[PDB]
Amino acid sequence: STGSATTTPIDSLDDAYITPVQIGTPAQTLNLDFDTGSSDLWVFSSETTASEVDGQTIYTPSKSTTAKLLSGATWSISYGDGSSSSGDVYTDTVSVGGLTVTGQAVESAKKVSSSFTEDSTIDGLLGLAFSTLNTVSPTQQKTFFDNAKASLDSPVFTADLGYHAPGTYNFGFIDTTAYTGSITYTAVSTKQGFWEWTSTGYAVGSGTFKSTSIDGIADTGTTLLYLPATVVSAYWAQVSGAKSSSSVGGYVFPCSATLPSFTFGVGSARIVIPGDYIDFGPISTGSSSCFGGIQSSAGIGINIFGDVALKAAFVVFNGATTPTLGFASK
Repeated sequence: STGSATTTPIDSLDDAYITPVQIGTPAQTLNLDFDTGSSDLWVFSSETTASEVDGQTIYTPSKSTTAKLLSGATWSISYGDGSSSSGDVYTDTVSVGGLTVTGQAVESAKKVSSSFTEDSTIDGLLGLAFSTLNTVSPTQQKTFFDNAKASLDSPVFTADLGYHAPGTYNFGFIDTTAYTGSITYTAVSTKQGFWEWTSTGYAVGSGTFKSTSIDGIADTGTTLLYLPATVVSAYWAQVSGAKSSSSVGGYVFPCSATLPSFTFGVGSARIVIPGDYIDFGPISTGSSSCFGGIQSSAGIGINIFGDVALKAAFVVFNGATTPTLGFASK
């Protein structure tokens, strides 16, 4: 089997991407944030604290003839930006782009943090990291991909995120028309439950390539590119007026600047992030100070190849017995 679904930026900055997901019988369609950095599929629901719901579409298990309470199961998750959610669990039929999993754990939110309440466009998250990170207790649950894997034509999914435009998540096949050149594959460590890999280096603009190992995660659920302070400083040093602002919470730059590209290495291959991808616009409405899309990972504890990086590539998440990651230009 295979599945194919369009993923759409939630706003003009590509702060996140939402993909329609069918849950239950009859189908209830919710727009979920596919997150290769976590492993829980959770939704706004009829059980979510009313004051914490603000425009989202909710899942109502009682209206689904295939929903079953997973008795005794609870979940609770916190993300790298400090947001969180928690609740109980149902199993139900979940379909993405034509690919159907029966008995998928659908984690129903009883509580969500303010950042989720404020994102009216995000009805929940669909985790695509390794199932070892799933937070359901006392019986850990599998991701949608993990449940689908054996039925897929090939045990893979691909992320093809657009810049200021829709893109595609495919399950079970590689669309050879969706990228240019070849896909370069690179080793993955699953030891921390992430799609963790080591980039071979970077370049800033037309600068020479610096060969250096950068361990980080491929995370569709993180907006920006978080890299070591040395790398990030080298990038922003090429932008007149750019500075790290503790009050704003990262590097800012004059909105009048033309940003240089940033290249990252995948083995001997190179992915180029155009400068425009690194512009996250005014820090506040009307400001001439703009927020940068490359930020330091110091104090996160891990480097994160988020959407800024991933949207510059066609990315293969290969869930074979020994997982790997593939990157192609597009």
